[PDB]
Amino acid sequence: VVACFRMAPLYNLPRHRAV
Amino acid sequence: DDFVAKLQDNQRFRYNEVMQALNMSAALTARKTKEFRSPPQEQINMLLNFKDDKSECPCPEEIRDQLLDFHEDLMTHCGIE
Repeated sequence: VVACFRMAPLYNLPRHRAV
Repeated sequence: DDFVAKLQDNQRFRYNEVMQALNMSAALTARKTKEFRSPPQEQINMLLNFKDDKSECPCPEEIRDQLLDFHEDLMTHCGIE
């Protein structure tokens, strides 16, 4: 589950994608 | 733009504090970090669950207030209110 843990949260995404 | 900036900063801060507190609470860590483990669409879905009650939303009150004020203004502009 290392990949599931390290999978990018919302704060790592670029601003436009999160918007 | 600004709303998502604030949300991202708050989620980073909460992830940092959860990482700091996992050593005290390793058992709690699983369903504390499930939010970060969730796909980003479901993350924004959890973060947008404070329209009516539903305190399980991790979003802070100072960001909830911003979203509620903008929603009130949008409803007024649409003439719904």
